[PDB]
Amino acid sequence: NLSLSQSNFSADTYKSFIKNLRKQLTIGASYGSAGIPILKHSVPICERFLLVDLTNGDNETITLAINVEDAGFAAYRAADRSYFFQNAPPIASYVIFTDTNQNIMNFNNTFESIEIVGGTTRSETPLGIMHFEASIFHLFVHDENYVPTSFLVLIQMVLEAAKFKFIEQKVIHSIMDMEDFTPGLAMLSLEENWTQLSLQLQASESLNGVFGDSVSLYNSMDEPIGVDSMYYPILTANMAFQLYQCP
Amino acid sequence: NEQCSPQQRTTRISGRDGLCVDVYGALTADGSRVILYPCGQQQNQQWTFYPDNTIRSLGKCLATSALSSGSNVVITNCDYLRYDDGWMVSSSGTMMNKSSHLVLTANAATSRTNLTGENNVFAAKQAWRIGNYVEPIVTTIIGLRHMCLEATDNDTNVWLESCVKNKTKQYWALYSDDTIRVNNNRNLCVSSSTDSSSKLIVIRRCDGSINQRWVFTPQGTISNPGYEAVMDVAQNDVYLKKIVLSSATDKGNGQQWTVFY
Ligand SMILES: *[C@@H]1O[C@H](CO)[C@@H](O[C@@H]2O[C@H](CO)[C@@H](O)[C@H](O)[C@H]2NC(C)=O)[C@H](O)[C@H]1NC(C)=O
Ligand SMILES: OC[C@H]1O[C@@H](O[C@H]2[C@H](O)[C@@H](O)[C@H](O)O[C@@H]2CO)[C@H](O)[C@@H](O)[C@H]1O
Ligand SMILES: *[C@@H]1O[C@H](CO)[C@@H](O)[C@H](O)[C@H]1NC(C)=O
Repeated sequence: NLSLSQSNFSADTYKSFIKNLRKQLTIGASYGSAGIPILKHSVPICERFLLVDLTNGDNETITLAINVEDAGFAAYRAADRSYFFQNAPPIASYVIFTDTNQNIMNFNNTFESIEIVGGTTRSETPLGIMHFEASIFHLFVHDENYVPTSFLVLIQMVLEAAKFKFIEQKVIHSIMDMEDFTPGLAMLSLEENWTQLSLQLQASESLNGVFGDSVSLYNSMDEPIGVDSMYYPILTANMAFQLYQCP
Repeated sequence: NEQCSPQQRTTRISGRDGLCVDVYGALTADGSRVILYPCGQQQNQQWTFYPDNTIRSLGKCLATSALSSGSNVVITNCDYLRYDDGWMVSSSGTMMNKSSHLVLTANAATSRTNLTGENNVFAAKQAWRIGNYVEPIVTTIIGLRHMCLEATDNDTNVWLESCVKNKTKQYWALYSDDTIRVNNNRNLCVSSSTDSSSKLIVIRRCDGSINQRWVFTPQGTISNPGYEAVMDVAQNDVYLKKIVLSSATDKGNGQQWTVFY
């Protein structure tokens, strides 16, 4: 399984992990005019998950199950206990972490369900190596006080970074600066719109690369930028892969 | 689902020096020419795109006026394109007549400049951003060894330095004509070599040329489509202080680049 130990967590290593994660998610990906891979769809439940291993400062590891169809966590294993989201595919139970004591968490893998249950937003949740490591611990022992916050951190640093080079580069800056950051509007707007941008960018085939509706992607100065076409470098040299939407 | 097949969309078109595609004085009549003009909210800079492969302002379709190079691009009756295949727009923003292969070109950079159908040489003056946001995108450009590009030697040269947040000369303004310009002095552009003996990439006054057109590709490269080559770090060594134009190769990571805005 693809791994990222905090004991070996440089800018170079992080980038290599994220790069490989993209590669594995984009196996059998379809391609449009934009040249940005589209994730697989109608994948049989037996082949639908990609396993990823995250190790903390104690050499203790969690194995996360990433749905290849949408690059979200369906579940994770820790020693011999596994934990599933409610909205995880119903038959996932019978396919992954089969030889463990399975639990169902009382919420969905969406940021909205996590922020509701956790009682805190992404805007007030710092990110960084120190927090990356802390989240693996808290998921390994499964202290339910911290479980929601730990997913905010890890979804953003692994999956949303895989989705967006901007987010990948936010984490890289943090690694080399040795300094934490809370996500800004730029980051959050990319997380918010990944689903919508996937639709508009695939519908854009119809109108020579022009969107059906504009998408506001904020910059680092908190100025919105309307993206209503495939001809924006902040979309094209940023979004690594996209959700299947249109045939 | 009928959200995958959107029936139309109205938006602006920006290009050379960030000026917009504009029908001269909002004139209705067939053959009324189209020009560069400073961008605004007026009805004659609004371009509505359709599955008909048409691009419409003032209820009338954008079109080339001749099979030869050098003639104006105009607006005319959409009934006259009854069995025409219309416009095609490449990934890089080259707007092309499907039949003649002529491409939307701005032979100068000033206001009221006539736009014409010319042969595609992949120049900066033949590159266009379809979209309402016409502004330059101010950004840093990160490359090999997590370093930022920086304008150096009085905005004449360019190479990699370590990313300092405040630093002025590490910021680049990305224009609608595919040009990468110095943020503090937007008359200047990132340019490939004018000298045949060098492959060195340098900073020069903008001139609508092939040397200054740059595409940020989804596969992570910075491409110059005219010269069929990409930005590369010299010998994959950032301390040589030389960025060069090279054929695309996965040998090394000097041809991999990120936009951070
Ligand atoms: C693209 O250009 C082609 C040729 O330049 C155009 O097709 C011709 O249109 C003229 C009117 O100017 C007709 O009388 C000719 O019969 C057509 N000739 C050919 C070669 O088909 C077409 O109008 C242009 N289309 C657009 C949308 O620009
Ligand atoms: O000069 C190009 C500019 O024209 C404006 O329209 C003017 C036009 O120039 C003038 O001849 C007419 O008498 O009055 C019009 C309205 O002010 C357009 O507003 C502009 O978009 C350009 O096309
Ligand atoms: C979880 O997802 C389901 C649909 O899969 C939805 O009906 C439900 O409202 C979501 N949230 C919670 C807290 O169950």
